[PDB]
Amino acid sequence: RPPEAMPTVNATLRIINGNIPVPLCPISFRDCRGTQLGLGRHTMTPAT
Amino acid sequence: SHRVAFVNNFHMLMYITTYLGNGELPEVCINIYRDLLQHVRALRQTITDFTIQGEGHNGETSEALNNILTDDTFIAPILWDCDALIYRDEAARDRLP
Amino acid sequence: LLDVEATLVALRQQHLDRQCYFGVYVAEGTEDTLDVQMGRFMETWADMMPHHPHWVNEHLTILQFIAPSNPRLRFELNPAFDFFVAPGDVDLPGPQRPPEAMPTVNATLRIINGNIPVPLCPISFRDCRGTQLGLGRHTMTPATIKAVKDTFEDRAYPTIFYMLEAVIHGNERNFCALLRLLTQCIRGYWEQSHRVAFVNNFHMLMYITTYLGNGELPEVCINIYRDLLQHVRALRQTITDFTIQGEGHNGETSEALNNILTDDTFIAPILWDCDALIYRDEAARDRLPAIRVSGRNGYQALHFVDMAGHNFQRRDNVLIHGRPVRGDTGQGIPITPHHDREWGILSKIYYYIVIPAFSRGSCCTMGVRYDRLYPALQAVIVPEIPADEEAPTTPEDPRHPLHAHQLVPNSLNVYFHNAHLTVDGDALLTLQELMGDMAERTTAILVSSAPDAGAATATTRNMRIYDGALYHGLIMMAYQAYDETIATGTFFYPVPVNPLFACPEHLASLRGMTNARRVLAKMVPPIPPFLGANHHATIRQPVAYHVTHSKSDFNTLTYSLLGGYFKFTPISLTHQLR
Amino acid sequence: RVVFDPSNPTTFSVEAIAAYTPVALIRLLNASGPLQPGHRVDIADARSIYTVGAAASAARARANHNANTIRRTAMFAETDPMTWLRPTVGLKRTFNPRII
Amino acid sequence: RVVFDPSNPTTFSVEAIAAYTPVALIRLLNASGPLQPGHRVDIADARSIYTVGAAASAARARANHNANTIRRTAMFAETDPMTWLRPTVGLKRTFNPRII
Repeated sequence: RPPEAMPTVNATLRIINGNIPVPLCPISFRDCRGTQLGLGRHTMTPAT
Repeated sequence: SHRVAFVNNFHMLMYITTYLGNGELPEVCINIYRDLLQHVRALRQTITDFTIQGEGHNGETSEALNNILTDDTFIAPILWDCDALIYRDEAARDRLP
Repeated sequence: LLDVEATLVALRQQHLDRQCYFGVYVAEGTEDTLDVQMGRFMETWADMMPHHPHWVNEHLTILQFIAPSNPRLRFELNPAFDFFVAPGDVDLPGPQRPPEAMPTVNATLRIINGNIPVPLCPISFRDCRGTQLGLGRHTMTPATIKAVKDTFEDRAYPTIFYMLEAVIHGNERNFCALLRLLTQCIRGYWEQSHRVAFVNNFHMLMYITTYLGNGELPEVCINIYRDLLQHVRALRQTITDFTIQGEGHNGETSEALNNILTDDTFIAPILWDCDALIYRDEAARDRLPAIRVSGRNGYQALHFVDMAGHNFQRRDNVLIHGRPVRGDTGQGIPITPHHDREWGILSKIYYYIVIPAFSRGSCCTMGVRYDRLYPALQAVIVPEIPADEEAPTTPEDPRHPLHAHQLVPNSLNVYFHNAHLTVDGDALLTLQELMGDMAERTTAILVSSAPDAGAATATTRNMRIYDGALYHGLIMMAYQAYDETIATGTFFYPVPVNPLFACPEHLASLRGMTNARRVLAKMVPPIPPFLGANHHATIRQPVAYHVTHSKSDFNTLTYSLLGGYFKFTPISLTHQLR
Repeated sequence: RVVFDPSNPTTFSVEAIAAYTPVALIRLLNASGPLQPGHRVDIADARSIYTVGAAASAARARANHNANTIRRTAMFAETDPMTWLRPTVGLKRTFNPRII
Repeated sequence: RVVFDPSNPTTFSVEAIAAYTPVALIRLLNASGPLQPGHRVDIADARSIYTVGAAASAARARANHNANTIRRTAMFAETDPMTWLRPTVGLKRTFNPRII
């Protein structure tokens, strides 16, 4: 049961990259940065 | 139903391609598992490729500072064994655990 | 191109800080390979390494290698030599304890066109060379690819085959006294999971096609073997065009000078027999040759040792071979290699081209502990079959070799149970004819000879070329490190000798894989210097970078490792530039 | 039967019933007592004894299936106290136990 | 049984016994000798007994099969002083010569 403490601003380190809110790092850029990775890499064949 | 088994777990996914792989399971069914562990191992392989080798500091090495997944001070949302908690105490000694 | 006096003697004037004394210092071995791998190269290589790792960084690009801050940019001056800082006032390997002095720069000649570090002949050029070299040459179907690469990257390959090729050891006397069970297990791993068997020794792969491609297989499981053979032969044919005929000089004709895969003076990594030995002995008659068979200068060898001659734990300089198939057998032949040159030139094209493509680095050699391998071989439980009644084929038959009642733990008949194969009486009791050819001890060897006639001046032979190997051991597949019905490191043990097979994930089978060293095995390639070193050798980690990160389309890496196996030595230009 | 007996079963009477039989017997009766005779030991007591009791009642229900099968052996390394001179390989259990 | 002793098998006590017989008895016995009786002599010398006598331990349960098959011929040419006027060709072992 949270006490009746007055409001206050706090801060916490966004530990990883993906914590940046998406209206600052857009899905269309996320998936292109992902696609740059899987270049000549392994991918599951649709049968699987 | 052409529908594979033991996909909602990793231990269940792990306990098959080693032991149930000697030819007991149907090829076109077991090769799915044979592919998925390959996929998780190839997802681990790319972590090494996007980091520099040998720059560890204070317990946590290079690969323990780049990708939050590989680093041992992180935890999985399921705890079957107790080895992950032991491994977050072998390290994390100097991170006030 | 050998004019190096301006960089050798003018170099004992500048200053030299310290690096590791591992990848630049060489030693010798006298004991068996067991402890010198489990106890040596663990505690000293966790004291010599933890200060200033060196020479392994290859992630670099031609933009960062050339900036003024590169620690290596000072020691790279002539593309025909490998400059580095090493322990000085040493001219031989010596003991397993490095001496004390100020460092000193010894030299050595970069041999193959590939040893050029990665951010100078980038992988793009290195695998674009293939499409000019192999333009329309022998490509194989993709289904064989899907099969073989599966077999290689399999996390489930049974150890029955592992023990199988450590109990044949190449000689043909037993090779043909077991064939029923052998085709039966090849069918058992093919017709069950659609993956071929015995792909870990081109010895076996050249053995098989000539005695299983004529009826005792299916038409496809042997055609895959034929693919893997004829592609090797096509790569052997690819260099016939990259040579000029008419410069036979000093025993070695032009066919030997072009590629290192032809060079008889540098020995294959896994040879059981004495082929390239004698092919090389009439060579090197001006190339300062010397050998090291388990710490000893000379070597002895017998013709066939028996079971009553057990003595697995010998120490002397013996190098066993199977049997001379015919002729005389008593005090007659000191030594004869089996066949003509088509063996020692060809048995390593597979090793150095084909396996590195399918492996991509998913392989690691493993010396074999035999004092529990033949002990746990001669106790097969096979059902006697009634003189009148026929033999069974099903595992439900209470008198089939596989029935679920006759199961006695700690037996060889159970390896098939953990394998899901079929066996009978005519297949498993034909095993104990091995009392005529038995491999006692896996060993270690050091061989050296000067360069060929192309790099022979008064100041280059003092930069000799060392080569270490492991006789009568095994090159191994992907490891599990997650099995329990069988142990971790109780039968083999990793002795990483080639940078194609220096996996750290496979190093986890030695007793004592401490995590404080498991961090360094992930970066620095585990290589005992008495069996090979980084700069002083022919195959390198800057070359091994072309097999790991090259991300080829799986049909170009093979041909890419071919033109990258040509020499850059003043004579070696005389043909390649035409 | 034993619904009006406080903590008396306690894996001292449940073992008698078979495996096939008590599955029809638990769903036979309907009510607890009006004087809460089968309540003053909590349901986490009655069920705590009933689970192991049914485990036993099915444990001696398989006390006869032994001489029609083959025994359980060692499926792990579980190193032999006589490991020397002989490497001990575990047996994978996937076969058909039916011996005739 | 015979474990508390200095090299009693001695590549001798095994050709009397059938091949299948002893290998079951390993997981029967539990502990070794208390005085290290057969272990002061090299563990290697002890290992130099069973693996060199087992090819004769199996040779008798294979010497009962001897009268219900066909003896092999060599797998190579194996030049003979009488081979003239008939050329030698070798036989890869495939057949099922147990007499049925």
